[PDB]
Amino acid sequence: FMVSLPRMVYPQPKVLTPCRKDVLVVTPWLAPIVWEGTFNIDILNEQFRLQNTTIGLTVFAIKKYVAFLKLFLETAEKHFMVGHRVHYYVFTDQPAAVPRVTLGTGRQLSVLEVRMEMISFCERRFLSEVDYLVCVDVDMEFRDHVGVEILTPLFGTLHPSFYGSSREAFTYERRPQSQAYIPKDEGDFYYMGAFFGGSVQEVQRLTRACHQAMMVDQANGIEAVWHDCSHLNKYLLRHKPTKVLSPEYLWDQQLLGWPAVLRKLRFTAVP
Repeated sequence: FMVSLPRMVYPQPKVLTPCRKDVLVVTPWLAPIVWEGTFNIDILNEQFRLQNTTIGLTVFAIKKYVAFLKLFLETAEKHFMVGHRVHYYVFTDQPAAVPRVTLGTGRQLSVLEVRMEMISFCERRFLSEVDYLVCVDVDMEFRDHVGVEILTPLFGTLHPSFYGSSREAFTYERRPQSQAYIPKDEGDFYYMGAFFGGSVQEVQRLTRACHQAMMVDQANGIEAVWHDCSHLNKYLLRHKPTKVLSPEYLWDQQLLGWPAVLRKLRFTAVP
Protein backbone atom coordinates (compact mmCIF):
# COMPACT_ATOMS: atom_id res chain seq x y z
CA PHE A 1 0.00 0.00 0.00
CA MET A 2 1.34 3.40 -1.14
CA VAL A 3 0.05 6.56 0.59
CA SER A 4 -0.71 9.79 -1.27
CA LEU A 5 1.98 12.20 -2.38
CA PRO A 6 1.78 15.65 -0.86
CA ARG A 7 1.02 18.75 -2.90
CA MET A 8 4.05 19.64 -4.98
CA VAL A 9 4.83 22.56 -7.29
CA TYR A 10 6.88 21.78 -10.38
CA PRO A 11 6.86 22.52 -14.12
CA GLN A 12 4.11 20.80 -16.09
CA PRO A 13 5.36 18.00 -18.32
CA LYS A 14 4.72 18.88 -21.96
CA VAL A 15 3.27 16.02 -24.02
CA LEU A 16 4.49 17.51 -27.34
CA THR A 17 7.93 18.41 -25.95
CA PRO A 18 10.38 15.51 -25.28
CA CYS A 19 12.77 15.83 -22.29
CA ARG A 20 15.64 14.63 -24.50
CA LYS A 21 15.62 14.44 -28.36
CA ASP A 22 19.26 13.34 -28.74
CA VAL A 23 19.01 9.94 -27.03
CA LEU A 24 16.72 6.93 -26.64
CA VAL A 25 14.88 7.31 -23.30
CA VAL A 26 12.75 4.12 -23.33
CA THR A 27 13.64 0.61 -24.52
CA PRO A 28 11.45 -1.39 -26.91
CA TRP A 29 10.14 -3.33 -23.92
CA LEU A 30 9.07 -0.05 -22.29
CA ALA A 31 11.85 0.21 -19.69
CA PRO A 32 13.04 3.76 -19.05
CA ILE A 33 16.61 4.58 -19.97
CA VAL A 34 17.80 6.94 -17.26
CA TRP A 35 19.40 10.16 -18.49
CA GLU A 36 19.64 13.60 -16.94
CA GLY A 37 16.50 15.58 -17.85
CA THR A 38 14.21 12.51 -17.91
CA PHE A 39 13.33 12.56 -14.15
CA ASN A 40 12.09 14.93 -11.49
CA ILE A 41 14.09 13.73 -8.51
CA ASP A 42 11.76 15.47 -6.08
CA ILE A 43 8.83 13.32 -7.17
CA LEU A 44 10.92 10.13 -7.06
CA ASN A 45 12.42 10.98 -3.66
CA GLU A 46 8.92 11.43 -2.23
CA GLN A 47 7.76 8.17 -3.71
CA PHE A 48 10.69 6.17 -2.31
CA ARG A 49 10.87 7.89 1.10
CA LEU A 50 7.17 7.19 1.60
CA GLN A 51 8.08 3.47 1.36
CA ASN A 52 11.04 3.89 3.80
CA THR A 53 13.29 2.39 1.15
CA THR A 54 16.58 0.84 2.21
CA ILE A 55 19.28 0.40 -0.39
CA GLY A 56 22.13 -2.10 -0.03
CA LEU A 57 25.40 -1.35 -1.86
CA THR A 58 27.81 -4.24 -2.35
CA VAL A 59 31.50 -3.94 -3.17
CA PHE A 60 34.33 -6.45 -3.27
CA ALA A 61 37.71 -5.28 -2.20
CA ILE A 62 40.27 -8.05 -2.37
CA LYS A 63 44.06 -7.77 -2.14
CA LYS A 64 45.31 -4.38 -3.42
CA TYR A 65 41.73 -3.20 -4.19
CA VAL A 66 41.27 -2.29 -0.53
CA ALA A 67 43.18 0.87 -1.43
CA PHE A 68 40.12 2.16 -3.37
CA LEU A 69 37.68 1.92 -0.43
CA LYS A 70 38.32 5.28 1.18
CA LEU A 71 37.52 7.36 -1.94
CA PHE A 72 34.69 5.05 -2.97
CA LEU A 73 32.90 5.33 0.39
CA GLU A 74 33.64 9.05 1.03
CA THR A 75 32.22 9.95 -2.40
CA ALA A 76 29.25 7.54 -1.95
CA GLU A 77 28.47 9.54 1.19
CA LYS A 78 28.22 12.73 -0.86
CA HIS A 79 26.31 11.35 -3.84
CA PHE A 80 24.69 7.95 -3.33
CA MET A 81 21.05 7.82 -2.18
CA VAL A 82 21.53 10.77 0.18
CA GLY A 83 18.39 11.11 2.33
CA HIS A 84 17.59 7.43 2.11
CA ARG A 85 18.58 4.44 4.26
CA VAL A 86 21.82 2.87 2.98
CA HIS A 87 23.59 -0.31 4.02
CA TYR A 88 27.09 -0.81 2.61
CA TYR A 89 28.35 -4.41 2.41
CA VAL A 90 32.08 -4.55 1.97
CA PHE A 91 33.39 -8.03 1.09
CA THR A 92 37.12 -8.24 1.74
CA ASP A 93 40.03 -10.55 2.66
CA GLN A 94 41.43 -7.75 4.87
CA PRO A 95 38.84 -6.52 7.40
CA ALA A 96 41.53 -4.42 9.09
CA ALA A 97 42.39 -2.49 5.89
CA VAL A 98 38.78 -1.21 5.57
CA PRO A 99 39.06 2.59 6.24
CA ARG A 100 36.98 4.14 9.02
CA VAL A 101 34.78 6.43 6.94
CA THR A 102 32.34 8.76 8.63
CA LEU A 103 28.74 8.01 7.62
CA GLY A 104 25.65 10.20 7.55
CA THR A 105 22.66 9.39 9.66
CA GLY A 106 20.63 6.33 8.56
CA ARG A 107 23.64 4.82 6.80
CA GLN A 108 25.59 1.77 7.96
CA LEU A 109 28.50 -0.33 6.88
CA SER A 110 29.11 -4.07 7.37
CA VAL A 111 32.44 -5.77 6.71
CA LEU A 112 32.10 -9.32 5.38
CA GLU A 113 35.20 -11.38 5.42
CA VAL A 114 35.93 -13.69 2.50
CA ARG A 115 31.17 -12.45 -6.61
CA MET A 116 28.01 -14.05 -8.10
CA GLU A 117 28.28 -16.98 -5.64
CA MET A 118 28.71 -14.73 -2.59
CA ILE A 119 25.78 -12.45 -3.48
CA SER A 120 23.42 -15.43 -4.05
CA PHE A 121 25.68 -17.16 1.68
CA CYS A 122 24.16 -13.65 2.03
CA GLU A 123 20.66 -14.43 0.79
CA ARG A 124 18.58 -14.33 3.98
CA ARG A 125 20.54 -11.40 5.36
CA PHE A 126 19.91 -9.15 2.35
CA LEU A 127 16.23 -10.10 2.26
CA SER A 128 15.86 -9.10 5.88
CA GLU A 129 17.95 -5.90 5.72
CA VAL A 130 17.40 -4.06 2.44
CA ASP A 131 14.77 -3.52 -0.27
CA TYR A 132 17.14 -3.09 -3.23
CA LEU A 133 20.66 -4.31 -3.88
CA VAL A 134 23.16 -2.38 -5.98
CA CYS A 135 26.33 -4.18 -7.04
CA VAL A 136 29.33 -2.10 -8.12
CA ASP A 137 33.08 -2.17 -8.64
CA VAL A 138 35.23 -0.54 -5.95
CA ASP A 139 37.88 1.16 -8.21
CA MET A 140 35.41 3.96 -8.85
CA GLU A 141 34.27 7.28 -7.39
CA PHE A 142 30.98 9.10 -7.31
CA ARG A 143 31.15 12.58 -8.81
CA ASP A 144 27.44 13.47 -9.03
CA HIS A 145 24.00 12.38 -7.89
CA VAL A 146 23.16 8.64 -8.04
CA GLY A 147 19.78 8.23 -6.49
CA VAL A 148 16.41 6.58 -6.40
CA GLU A 149 15.84 7.14 -10.13
CA ILE A 150 17.84 3.92 -10.68
CA LEU A 151 15.61 1.78 -8.44
CA THR A 152 13.43 -0.83 -10.12
CA PRO A 153 13.10 -4.62 -10.00
CA LEU A 154 16.12 -5.19 -12.27
CA PHE A 155 18.58 -2.76 -13.89
CA GLY A 156 21.71 -2.88 -15.97
CA THR A 157 24.06 -0.11 -17.09
CA LEU A 158 25.29 0.62 -20.60
CA HIS A 159 28.97 -0.14 -21.09
CA PRO A 160 30.57 3.26 -21.78
CA SER A 161 32.78 2.00 -24.60
CA PHE A 162 29.91 0.41 -26.53
CA TYR A 163 26.73 2.52 -26.22
CA GLY A 164 27.17 3.77 -29.82
CA SER A 165 28.20 0.39 -31.28
CA SER A 166 26.36 -2.04 -33.51
CA ARG A 167 25.52 -5.32 -31.78
CA GLU A 168 27.93 -7.29 -33.99
CA ALA A 169 30.79 -5.24 -32.43
CA PHE A 170 29.70 -6.04 -28.87
CA THR A 171 32.19 -8.31 -27.13
CA TYR A 172 29.57 -10.86 -26.07
CA GLU A 173 30.63 -14.48 -25.71
CA ARG A 174 30.52 -15.82 -29.32
CA ARG A 175 31.41 -19.52 -28.79
CA PRO A 176 28.27 -21.70 -29.15
CA GLN A 177 29.61 -24.10 -26.49
CA SER A 178 29.31 -21.45 -23.76
CA GLN A 179 26.15 -20.89 -21.72
CA ALA A 180 26.82 -17.16 -22.25
CA TYR A 181 26.72 -17.52 -26.06
CA ILE A 182 24.92 -14.72 -27.95
CA PRO A 183 24.68 -14.96 -31.77
CA LYS A 184 25.65 -12.04 -33.99
CA ASP A 185 22.02 -11.17 -34.81
CA GLU A 186 20.89 -10.98 -31.13
CA GLY A 187 21.41 -8.43 -28.40
CA ASP A 188 19.79 -5.20 -27.25
CA PHE A 189 22.64 -3.48 -25.44
CA TYR A 190 26.08 -4.21 -24.06
CA TYR A 191 25.78 -3.91 -20.32
CA MET A 192 28.79 -3.64 -18.00
CA GLY A 193 29.18 -5.78 -14.90
CA ALA A 194 30.48 -2.84 -12.82
CA PHE A 195 27.02 -1.52 -11.96
CA PHE A 196 23.85 -3.60 -11.82
CA GLY A 197 21.06 -4.05 -9.28
CA GLY A 198 17.39 -4.36 -8.55
CA SER A 199 15.17 -5.77 -5.82
CA VAL A 200 16.89 -8.29 -3.58
CA GLN A 201 14.80 -11.11 -5.14
CA GLU A 202 15.77 -10.19 -8.72
CA VAL A 203 19.43 -9.68 -7.91
CA GLN A 204 19.54 -13.10 -6.20
CA ARG A 205 17.84 -14.60 -9.29
CA LEU A 206 20.36 -13.04 -11.57
CA THR A 207 23.36 -14.02 -9.43
CA ARG A 208 22.02 -17.60 -8.98
CA ALA A 209 21.56 -17.97 -12.75
CA CYS A 210 24.97 -16.53 -13.60
CA HIS A 211 26.66 -18.79 -11.01
CA GLN A 212 24.93 -21.91 -12.43
CA ALA A 213 25.90 -20.92 -16.01
CA MET A 214 29.54 -20.36 -14.96
CA MET A 215 29.56 -23.77 -13.26
CA VAL A 216 28.25 -25.41 -16.44
CA ASP A 217 30.90 -23.72 -18.60
CA GLN A 218 33.62 -24.80 -16.11
CA ALA A 219 32.40 -28.42 -16.19
CA ASN A 220 32.63 -28.24 -20.02
CA GLY A 221 36.18 -26.85 -19.99
CA ILE A 222 35.32 -23.37 -21.31
CA GLU A 223 35.78 -19.88 -19.80
CA ALA A 224 33.66 -16.99 -21.20
CA VAL A 225 35.64 -14.15 -22.82
CA TRP A 226 34.74 -11.48 -20.19
CA HIS A 227 33.82 -13.86 -17.33
CA ASP A 228 31.07 -12.22 -15.19
CA CYS A 229 30.21 -9.67 -17.94
CA SER A 230 29.46 -12.30 -20.62
CA HIS A 231 27.03 -14.12 -18.34
CA LEU A 232 25.43 -10.90 -17.15
CA ASN A 233 24.77 -9.92 -20.79
CA LYS A 234 23.23 -13.30 -21.56
CA TYR A 235 20.96 -13.05 -18.55
CA LEU A 236 19.89 -9.48 -19.40
CA LEU A 237 19.17 -10.48 -23.00
CA ARG A 238 16.84 -13.23 -21.82
CA HIS A 239 15.35 -11.39 -18.79
CA LYS A 240 14.93 -7.80 -19.85
CA PRO A 241 15.80 -5.15 -17.27
CA THR A 242 13.02 -2.91 -16.05
CA LYS A 243 15.34 0.16 -16.24
CA VAL A 244 18.59 0.72 -18.11
CA LEU A 245 21.06 3.29 -16.80
CA SER A 246 22.78 5.60 -19.30
CA PRO A 247 26.60 5.91 -19.38
CA GLU A 248 26.29 8.85 -17.00
CA TYR A 249 26.20 6.09 -14.40
CA LEU A 250 29.40 4.26 -15.49
CA TRP A 251 32.07 6.44 -17.15
CA ASP A 252 35.82 6.77 -17.60
CA GLN A 253 36.72 10.38 -18.25
CA GLN A 254 40.40 9.65 -18.91
CA LEU A 255 39.53 7.12 -21.65
CA LEU A 256 36.37 8.74 -23.02
CA GLY A 257 36.31 12.44 -22.16
CA TRP A 258 33.07 14.32 -21.52
CA PRO A 259 30.88 14.21 -24.58
CA ALA A 260 27.87 16.52 -25.10
CA VAL A 261 25.38 13.67 -24.71
CA LEU A 262 26.51 13.31 -21.07
CA ARG A 263 25.10 16.17 -19.06
CA LYS A 264 26.49 14.71 -15.84
CA LEU A 265 29.30 12.26 -15.08
CA ARG A 266 28.01 10.49 -11.96
CA PHE A 267 30.16 7.42 -11.22
CA THR A 268 33.56 7.10 -12.81
CA ALA A 269 36.69 5.03 -13.01
CA VAL A 270 39.62 5.97 -10.83
CA PRO A 271 42.94 6.24 -12.80
